[PDB]
Amino acid sequence: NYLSQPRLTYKTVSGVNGPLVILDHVKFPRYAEIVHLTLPDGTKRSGQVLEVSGSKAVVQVFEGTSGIDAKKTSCEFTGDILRTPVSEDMLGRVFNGSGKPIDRGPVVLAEDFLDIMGQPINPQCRIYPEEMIQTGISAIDGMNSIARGQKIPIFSAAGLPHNEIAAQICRQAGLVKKENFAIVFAAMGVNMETARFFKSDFEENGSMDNVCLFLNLANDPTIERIITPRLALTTAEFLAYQCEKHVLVILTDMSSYAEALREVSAAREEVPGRRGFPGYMYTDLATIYERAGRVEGRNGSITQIPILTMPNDDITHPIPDLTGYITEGQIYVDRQLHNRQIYPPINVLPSLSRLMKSAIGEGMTRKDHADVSNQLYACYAIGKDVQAMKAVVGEEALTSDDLLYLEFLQKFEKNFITQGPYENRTVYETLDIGWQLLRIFPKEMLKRIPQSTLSEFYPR
Amino acid sequence: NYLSQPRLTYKTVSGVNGPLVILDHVKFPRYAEIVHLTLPDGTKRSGQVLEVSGSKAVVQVFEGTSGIDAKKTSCEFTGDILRTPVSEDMLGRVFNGSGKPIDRGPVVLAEDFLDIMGQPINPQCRIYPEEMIQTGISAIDGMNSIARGQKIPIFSAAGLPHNEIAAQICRQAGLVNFAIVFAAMGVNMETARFFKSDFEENGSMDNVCLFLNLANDPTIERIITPRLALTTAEFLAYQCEKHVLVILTDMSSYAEALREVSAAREEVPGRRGFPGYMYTDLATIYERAGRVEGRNGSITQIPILTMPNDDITHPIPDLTGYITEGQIYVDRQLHNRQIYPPINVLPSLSRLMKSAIGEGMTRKDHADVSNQLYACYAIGKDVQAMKAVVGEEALTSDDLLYLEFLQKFEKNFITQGPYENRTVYETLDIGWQLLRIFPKEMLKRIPQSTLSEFYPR
Amino acid sequence: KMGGLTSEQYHSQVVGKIGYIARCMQTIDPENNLKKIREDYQDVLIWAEKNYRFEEILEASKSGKCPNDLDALSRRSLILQELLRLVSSISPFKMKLDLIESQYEKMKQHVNLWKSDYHVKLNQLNQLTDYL
Amino acid sequence: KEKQIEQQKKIQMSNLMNQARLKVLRARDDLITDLLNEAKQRLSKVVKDTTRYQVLLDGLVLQGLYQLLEPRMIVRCRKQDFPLVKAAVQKAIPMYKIATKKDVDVQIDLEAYLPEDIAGGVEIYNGDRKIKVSNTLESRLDLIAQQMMPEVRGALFGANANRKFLD
Amino acid sequence: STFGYVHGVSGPVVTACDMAGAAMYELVRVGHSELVGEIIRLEGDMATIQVYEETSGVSVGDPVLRTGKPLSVELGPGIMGAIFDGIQRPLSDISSQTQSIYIPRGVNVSALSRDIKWEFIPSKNLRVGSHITGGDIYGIVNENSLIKHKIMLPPRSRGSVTYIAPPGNYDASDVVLELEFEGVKEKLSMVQVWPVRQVRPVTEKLPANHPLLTGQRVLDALFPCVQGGTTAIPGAFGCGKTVISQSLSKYSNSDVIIYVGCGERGNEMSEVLRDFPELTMEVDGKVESIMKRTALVANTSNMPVAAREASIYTGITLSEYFRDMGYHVSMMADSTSRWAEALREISGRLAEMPADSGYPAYLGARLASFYERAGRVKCLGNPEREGSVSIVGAVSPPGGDFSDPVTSATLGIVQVFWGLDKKLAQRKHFPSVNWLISYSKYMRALDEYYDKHFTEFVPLRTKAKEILQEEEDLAEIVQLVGKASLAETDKITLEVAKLIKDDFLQQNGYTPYDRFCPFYKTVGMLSNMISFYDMARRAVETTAQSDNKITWSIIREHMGEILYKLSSMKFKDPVKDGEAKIKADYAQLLEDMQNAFRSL
Amino acid sequence: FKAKEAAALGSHGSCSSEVEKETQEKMTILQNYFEQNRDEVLDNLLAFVCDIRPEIHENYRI
Amino acid sequence: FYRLKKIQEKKKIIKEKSEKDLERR
Ligand SMILES: Nc1ncnc2c1ncn2[C@@H]1O[C@H](COP(=O)(O)OP(=O)(O)O)[C@@H](O)[C@H]1O
Ligand SMILES: [Mg+2]
Repeated sequence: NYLSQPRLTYKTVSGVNGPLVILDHVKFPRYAEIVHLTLPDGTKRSGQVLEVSGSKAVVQVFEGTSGIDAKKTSCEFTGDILRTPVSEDMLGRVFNGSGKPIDRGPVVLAEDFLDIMGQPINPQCRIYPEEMIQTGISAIDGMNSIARGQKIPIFSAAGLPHNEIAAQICRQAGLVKKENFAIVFAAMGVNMETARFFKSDFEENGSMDNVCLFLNLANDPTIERIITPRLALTTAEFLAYQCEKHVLVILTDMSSYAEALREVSAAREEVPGRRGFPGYMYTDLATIYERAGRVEGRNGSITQIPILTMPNDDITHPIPDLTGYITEGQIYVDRQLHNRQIYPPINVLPSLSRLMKSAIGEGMTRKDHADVSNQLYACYAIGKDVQAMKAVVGEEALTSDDLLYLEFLQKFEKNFITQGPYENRTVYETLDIGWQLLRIFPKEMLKRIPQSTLSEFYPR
Repeated sequence: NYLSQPRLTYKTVSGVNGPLVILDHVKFPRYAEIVHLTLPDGTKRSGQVLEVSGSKAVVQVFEGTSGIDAKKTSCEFTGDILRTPVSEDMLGRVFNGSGKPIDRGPVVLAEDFLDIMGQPINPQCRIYPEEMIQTGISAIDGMNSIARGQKIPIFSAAGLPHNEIAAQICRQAGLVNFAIVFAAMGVNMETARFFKSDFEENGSMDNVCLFLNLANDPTIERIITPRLALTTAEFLAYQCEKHVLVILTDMSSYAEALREVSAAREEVPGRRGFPGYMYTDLATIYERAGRVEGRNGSITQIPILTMPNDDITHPIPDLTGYITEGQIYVDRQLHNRQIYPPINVLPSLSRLMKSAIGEGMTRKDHADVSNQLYACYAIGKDVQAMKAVVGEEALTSDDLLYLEFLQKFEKNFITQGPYENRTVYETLDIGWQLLRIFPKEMLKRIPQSTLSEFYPR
Repeated sequence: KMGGLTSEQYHSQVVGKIGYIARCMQTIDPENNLKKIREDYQDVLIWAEKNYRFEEILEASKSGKCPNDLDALSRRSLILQELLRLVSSISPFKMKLDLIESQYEKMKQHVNLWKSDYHVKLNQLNQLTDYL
Repeated sequence: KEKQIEQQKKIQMSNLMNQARLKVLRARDDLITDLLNEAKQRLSKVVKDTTRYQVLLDGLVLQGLYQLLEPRMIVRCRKQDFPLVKAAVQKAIPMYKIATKKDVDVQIDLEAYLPEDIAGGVEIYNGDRKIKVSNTLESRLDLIAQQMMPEVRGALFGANANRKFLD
Repeated sequence: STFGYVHGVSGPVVTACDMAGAAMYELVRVGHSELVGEIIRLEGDMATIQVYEETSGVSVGDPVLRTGKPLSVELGPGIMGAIFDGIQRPLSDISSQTQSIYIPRGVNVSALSRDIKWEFIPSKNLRVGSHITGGDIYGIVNENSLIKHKIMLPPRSRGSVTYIAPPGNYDASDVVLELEFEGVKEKLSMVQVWPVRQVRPVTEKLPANHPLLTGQRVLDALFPCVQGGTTAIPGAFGCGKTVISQSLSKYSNSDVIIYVGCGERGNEMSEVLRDFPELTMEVDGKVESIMKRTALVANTSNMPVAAREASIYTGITLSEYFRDMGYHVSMMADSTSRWAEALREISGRLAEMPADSGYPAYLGARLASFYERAGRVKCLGNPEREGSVSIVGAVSPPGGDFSDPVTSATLGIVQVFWGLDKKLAQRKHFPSVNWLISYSKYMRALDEYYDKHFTEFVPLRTKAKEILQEEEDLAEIVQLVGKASLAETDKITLEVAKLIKDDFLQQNGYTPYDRFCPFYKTVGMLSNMISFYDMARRAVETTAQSDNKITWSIIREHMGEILYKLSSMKFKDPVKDGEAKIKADYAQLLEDMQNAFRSL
Repeated sequence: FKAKEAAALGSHGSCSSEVEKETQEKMTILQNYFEQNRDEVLDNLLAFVCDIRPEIHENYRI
Repeated sequence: FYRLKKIQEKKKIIKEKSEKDLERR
């Protein structure tokens, strides 16, 4: 079962416009087919058919359209859609956003060829995730706890330390103890300093033989970003669902991915969505984010941690807004905490985990975990409401109870949220630091906690 | 050499839409060419070719498209871009905003025909402006000093006395004569009468040129009006070696006429719907100023703006402040209090002041006095805002010094009256009489050498 | 892409370092006195000194027959350059061969020779020499 | 100071093991490259066996025509092979007419030839030369070999013991 | 074809026909005056062209000469001390040829003069048969007394040397090298040519470890930058974006300065040409004018809008060429907002679908790939050197609003943000840097530098940021509650924050003592202000429990001379006074204030 | 300090030899399995290459 | 509003090209 038929080559380019080449006189054109372009100087580029109509085909070019001409540039149509080679030998390798080697190693000798779009997994064949990942970070493991097979992004902004948060999770993550991760890492549009930081930390942690890197940098072509996450996730699906590994997948700026989609959609002159982004962007992001979880009868999993930069710090922007409707929560990194030199700058109020409710509790972690988590959240919310009042009326207007919330809020940021980049707190250390802060109040104020949990854990 | 071949005339109008007429079957169309239209009733109009493609030309008509038809309207193509006839005989004349006479004199005999767009001066040939113009107005001369060759607009608002300020500057300006070129876009008959009267009353009209477009004149003339004025100023300054002062009246009317034209072409909008290129357009007006190497003339520009709803962040004052070498700001709150001139120093700037002042230029103290007056006025204004919350009884003795300075500064330094003409030295000595309100240890902008020499007086 | 370079650039820069190491070795020691260093550089000095052409050492670099790690060649290349700077800075006077081999071994053991106070002291001699 | 010794040791160990993986990966790639060189040599013997080479070249011509389907087509060949491709075209034309139910004009290019370095086969062009199909034996060998890569891995070096599922 | 013909014209955009073989981003020459433009879209036999000169008077049927090359820059001796337009035409030679105050449309002058002779010295060790590769320095030109101009093999050139010119005086047109590779010879002069839209290669990019010194007390202390850094300076009009850019260009530790003024005033390029020749640095006990190390690219606010893009790429290509000699280069872009505004007009006339505020969807990728050309590097070629480019870009947000698409894209890229405030500028508080919003990402990279050279500094920097942040939290209470409720340590905190805000963070750039502030003067001033804070806080905090106790009002009345001396530290002049005199005076203030607190 | 630096260098120099020995074992095992299977693989490649079987595109209509 | 215009124009152009093609047919 091979394409043994010869490839057609055309010199029938009819227009070049932004990332797009248009051809005519093409024989039975195929949607999503791959094309190879040779420029007059002998340079080669690759592209994908975005639209077909009669003998006309529209190609997006992954390496851009500079130096293309309508007379001497020639296009070879490959007869097929984009299938990447895959193997287990891809662990301990470095590739670009096209999946070509950059480590001075050879090209991938395939164990298989997989369609970069994947294949839809039946909802009947998924397993609900309940194994808790201990990330080592108290603001996560205490209050936004992560199940193995979840998708949960870091929502951040320009100038904030989201790369240090992600790298710390890669160092510190493992299961709760009363196995280790393969890592697949995608960079879209990162600076050289970010690419050096992650790569250097995997070399210095000594774990570089259990990671696969795909790197597209801010000087690399924008249109490779369309396929970069899909190459990373097609690699993770082979490792998880054929080689039975547990995979952690990092997609380090979904905002640069969304910007590349807006370049192509604008060049195609389509009807815009919000802020000029494509009207299909929810459906596009869903085909990236839903490639995660566990399947029936296979002993492997994929966990996704995307990362976003919110333009003007606005969570209501289309990129974070659509992402919240697909992912199982978010971790929110806050400029207010960063300007105060708190690290991690995680704001627990807009942060969420949608799968923690079943990953914690008796036999899973400890029986008090839900009660401490709810009561710490409630006190921090009330502490911010007291602080916002106090900033007008001054301290002489506050009650003793308001000063307990204001003391709790200072102590919670200093002890619970502040942690440092190599400190690895267990869930149990996290929960007991939680009780040392709930000790700021008399039991009559701890109203979210049932009397059995108060009686067993408060007096210690 | 001359265009000595005949002019082609066309009845090939193929569409009319807003201010635009479209002709077809045109022989080798030229971009930015001038066209004369004769209407079915025999009326003449003129337009400019704004786009060309194959045998089609799109022309914008300066007087508008009402009464034009496809069948009978006849268009003559001139073979050339818009050029204006120029001579020194333009001083002591009045023209409308298209350059036609309105004084019962003849048409201009050209000493030359010049392209209305001018041409950008080479940055290597520019001479940096440094000779201070004394306007005689203390708020300008002491805190926003003007160099000969500067661009420095008046930022004002509707109903403020900005014409009276501009007339006082035209009347009083000299160095520590000017030829005047005056342009009006969309002014009322009272404003046209005021400036013409003020020039005639001060006996000055032999050295003035007026281009007038009124509120009832065509709105597309307004986009060529200031370019006719600046082309006249360039001949006077850079061929006849005069010193020229150029007054442009409501750049707000120019910018609104530009928005009207650009909206009718369906071009990319910027903020508040203004043209996406408005900065680049205003720059072709404001950069037509200054001095050049080896020529003894200069052009100084004083444009006048009305800020809509008094907002300095509106696109017109915003993009003007990015291009001009500062601004003089006229404040409604000073005008309501009956201070004159209503100039507020804090929003105002001169970028060329820093090197037009000091030893051998004006007086050695000038920079130090100016910066200390800015510091004391700004702190006095912050005490005045604070006292509205806490009342006089909460103020410390130091607050009462800044609050006394604030009140004396507006009466003595800023307030002046319409024919009072102070020297820089009078302005600086009024400045020191106000700075000595404080102990010398509070004068923290001023170095001890300047204090010890000038403060004991 | 090899390093940051095209493969053609990368293999051309390998031929360049093999050539530059030969020009350094010939000017530190015109006489073959420096036996220990000429043995430590033997892998690259085998391709120079013999009759050869740029396109042949380019094919050998592409084929992996000569040394072709630019990071290893950059480190190797810098140690001869920083030795040659000392020997060239000290123009009329001459060091003993025992001292030359001592300076070489002390440089070769350094973590990052570009940061060294050896590099700084040679910058200061070159600063004085360039003026004179 | 002290932690820099640990960092240097960790990085050096990471670099040693990286370089060791790259050596064993390049070893496979070089062996695969040697096998593709041997396949090109093995095909050159089939070309010199001109009785088989006609049977191949009959197929190479007709398969190019069925990809183009143009009213008029131009066939380009290696100069040594001209009598063989002229026979192949004369067989191809009646099969083409029977299968497509449409007429054709086919011309061998006498004015320009494929290089003498080419192992064998043909290229076919549209009548204005703006579309071509390439059917050289190097084009076939490459087109076939890349699709075979999972099977030449499995045959030369054995199946991966960790890959429990193929689906 | 070698010519197309003009089919249609609309503003800076031209459509041509018979262009069938023309590639994306070729240069063309449009009209009978041969105006330069670049190809920006293809469709059938037509090309769309973006023209770098004014199109007024261009006719349908005019010729469009097809050139087989992209926009490129001539690189060689004659760049230092020059000023160019955005397409690298030399503005002094234009003045010399035309004898007039204007740039003519379609004028050609060679970018580097072919008449001047340069002293060339070949690199001694190169002989016939030497193997040589791109970036190899093969000779040096004594360009001037401040810059030695290294002559090096073009990237994408290689071979064996067949000829090498002896020591002598040569034209930019004389052959100085010959070499061959595939048996085909190449011959080279002292001038190479490079496409401006392509990054010049390097052996490796390096972490940035060494500071870029601006001579400002804010910036150098509070918000540092590095050799190889990226910076943005957003602000409203009249904040200081130009004055910071010019001050950093006059007084800094960079070897070469490239100044790009695109879309900004002609009077400012004239200001640099007046000011910089009169201003000297000192080398071997001898003075040299800073114009000997400087090059300018101009395209003023009334020049052609499409040439603003050409200015940016010209400037960074000139900057990479001197980095490749092993120099540390700073490139200034006097407003990046003016290039984004040029992208918007061309995008509008190409009738494209916009992103935010009408800008093209590719704007963020243009900015991000421009700033990626900064960094510290190992150069190509074999003398084994290192160099850098630092980029400082001004941004001009309309209405002063930093939610501006250009500002918002830029802050997603740059590692240093110096945010300017119009409320500081209106007080004549300069540099108008908002210390609450501004930041630097490089403060950890510089740890090992300060821990060697200025071992007292990082604690002082930390205390100063805390005092300023504490004052910002107090000021919101003070504005509503009316100051009377404050603790004495809070009255101290407000007064010392006022001392820092007024007498440390503030400089006049146009006065001799504060033109430039050395880092010894900067660390010394901050040390004494933070010392007075710690003593005043200790005196209050120690005595506040007793029946008789210190207050800030007692300290004010006891120490008005020390407070006045502390405010006067700024007036000491780094070239009229010595380093020794300034440090001795700041030590005497420390004894004077210690004796005052002993007297409490 | 120096004893810890020398211990790191002695450990590294020891590990480098073992890493190369293991590399030479692995490369030997590849060279054995290659030469044992090369003939069967080539005999399949040329059986695919030499068996042409022409076809028209299935979307073609007479 | 500016993005919803321009879509109207590009649609009008497509209709006019289709009408010209129906005049060619
Ligand atoms: N550091 C400074 N010291 C003194 N004056 C300054 C300083 N910075 C700005 N100014 C004053 O403010 C004016 C505006 O500065 P400029 O750099 O031109 O503003 P911007 O580019 O932000 O629009 C200057 O011409 C000068 O008069
Ligand atoms: Mg500016």
